[PDB]
Amino acid sequence: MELCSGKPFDAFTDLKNGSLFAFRGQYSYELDEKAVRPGYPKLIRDVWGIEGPIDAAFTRINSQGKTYLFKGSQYWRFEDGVLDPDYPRNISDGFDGIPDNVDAALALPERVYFFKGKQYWEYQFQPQFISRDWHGVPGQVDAAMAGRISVFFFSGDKYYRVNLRTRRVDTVDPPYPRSIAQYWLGCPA
Ligand SMILES: [Ca+2]
Ligand SMILES: [Cl-]
Ligand code: NA
Repeated sequence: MELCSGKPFDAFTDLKNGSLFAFRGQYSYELDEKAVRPGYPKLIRDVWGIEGPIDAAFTRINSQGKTYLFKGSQYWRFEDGVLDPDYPRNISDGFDGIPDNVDAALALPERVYFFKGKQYWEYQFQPQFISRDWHGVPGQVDAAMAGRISVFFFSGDKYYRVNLRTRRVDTVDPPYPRSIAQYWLGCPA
C-alpha cells in the first residue's frame, strides 16, 4: 500500500535528526528530506525483521537514540537499525505497569507516554485520561509522534498538533483535526 493512499496509520517513531518512520499494515515508510526515495513502501519484515502490523513506536532522544516497536505483549529495541541482543521482550519485563496492545506511544527528552483507549500512562527510564491532560484531543488515538515543540496525534485519516508547553491543540487553518495525507504528508490530493 502507498504512503498517500489516505488510509489510517498504525504507528510513528519520534522525530530524530529530522526524520521518522510511519507504519501501516505490513509496511514501513521512511520520512526524511535527505532520503533518495522518501516514503517508498518497504516491508516491516525487511527493514525491522518483524511482521506487521505494529501497535506503537517511539524513539529516545539521547546519544544512543534507541527505537522501540510494540506489538501485542512484545517489544523490540533497535540501535543503528539493528535489533539489540535479548529482544524481543515482554512489555512487563521493561515497562512496569504498562498494558499490552497499546494504541500509541511517544518519547520526550526523560518520559515516554503510552496511549490505550481513553487513558495514557507516563513511563520514566496510575493511568490518566487523554482528554483531561491533552486539551482538545478527543480520546482514543491510533498513533502519535513527538517533535521539538509539538506532538502529533493520529486518529483515522486525520490528526491533531498539540503544543508541548500548553498541552493544547494548536489553532491552525483549516483547523485540527485535518487530513494526514493532505496537511501532514503534503500528498498530491
Ligand atoms: Ca496503533
Ligand atoms: Cl505510535
Ligand atoms: Na509513536
